[PDB]
Amino acid sequence: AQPFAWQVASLADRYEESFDIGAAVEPHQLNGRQGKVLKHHYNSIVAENAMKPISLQPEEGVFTWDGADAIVEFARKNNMNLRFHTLVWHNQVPDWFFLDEEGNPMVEETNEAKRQANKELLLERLETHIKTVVERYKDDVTAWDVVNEVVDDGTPNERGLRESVWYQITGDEYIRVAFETARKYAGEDAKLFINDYNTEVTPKRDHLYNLVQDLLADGVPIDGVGHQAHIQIDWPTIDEIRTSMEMFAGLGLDNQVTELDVSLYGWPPRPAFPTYDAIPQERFQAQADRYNQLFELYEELDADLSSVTFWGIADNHTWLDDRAREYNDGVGKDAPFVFDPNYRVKPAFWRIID
Ligand SMILES: [Cl-]
Ligand SMILES: [Cl-]
Ligand SMILES: [Cl-]
Ligand SMILES: [Mg+2]
Ligand code: NA
Repeated sequence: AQPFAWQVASLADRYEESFDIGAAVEPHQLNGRQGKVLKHHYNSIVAENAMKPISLQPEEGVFTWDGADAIVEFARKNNMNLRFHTLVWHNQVPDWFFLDEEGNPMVEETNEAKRQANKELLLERLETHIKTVVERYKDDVTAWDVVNEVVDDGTPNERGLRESVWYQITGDEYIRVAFETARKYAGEDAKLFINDYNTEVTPKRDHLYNLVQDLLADGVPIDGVGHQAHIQIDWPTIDEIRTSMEMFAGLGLDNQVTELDVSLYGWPPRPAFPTYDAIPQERFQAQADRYNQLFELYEELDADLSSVTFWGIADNHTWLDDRAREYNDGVGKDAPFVFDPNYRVKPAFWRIID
């Protein structure tokens, strides 16, 4: 039978000269078999949810550090590097941010003098969040997702920027302030990233490229691009992935794969197999081929790639299951990793360990 993850050679060791091997984690997963898999195979972690804005400051001046601290303590204890996800995002972000002093949404304000005041107030609240968070964790964090998903999937404006409440109120200044603030309190050696999904595909990739290129010209301290890599078996192509990483490397930036999962399905993910046992072996064999091709590319580009993080540990826990259920009437199971629900290795593991 396929051996347990702790009975085989380490991914971290295997890719030691190329890049860190990372996993997204939750506080309750830092023990038992998940703990055993992590220690054996990975030298980097990231919080799946515990370090998002709402997970850290649910109300103004009210900080909930426990989940994040637990993850940090596991990292210290096991010599793990640690990505911070994330300082700025349009989801999992508390409502109080975007309310004026009177308690009304800033987006409803029409008087321009007050719109300005709300803009400054929002940027000041953002600065305080980043200041407090960074000062607490700067000694442990080795990479910062400073902003997350600020580029749109389409072209609602000519710069391709996501028109979240952040944009509606501040334009792009929230992005500038995020990076400036991060740099100020984390120090010159901190690695600051802009993280996003579908970084391999146009036009989104070109809007990201342009944004980064424009901000760099104004001295905004961006060190790298986070490629979420929420990908599929045949999409995006290896060449699209290559081209994207080379473009950002050409601007003097680092690349990191931040949230890798290789879904068994398309987008949307229908049809989906209803259970894990119902997934045919041949799907896992196609996934393995894909994984071989992914990690040969990664290893080929290792001069411009410092870290590869999976968005989970093993197939028993993945946000791709939420997505599967969503598009298949509440029923569906994905299986994106190289370890199965019982922490036994999959074909994909053998194809990236060799
Ligand atoms: Cl809220
Ligand atoms: Cl192959
Ligand atoms: Cl095989
Ligand atoms: Mg291989
Ligand atoms: Na590297």
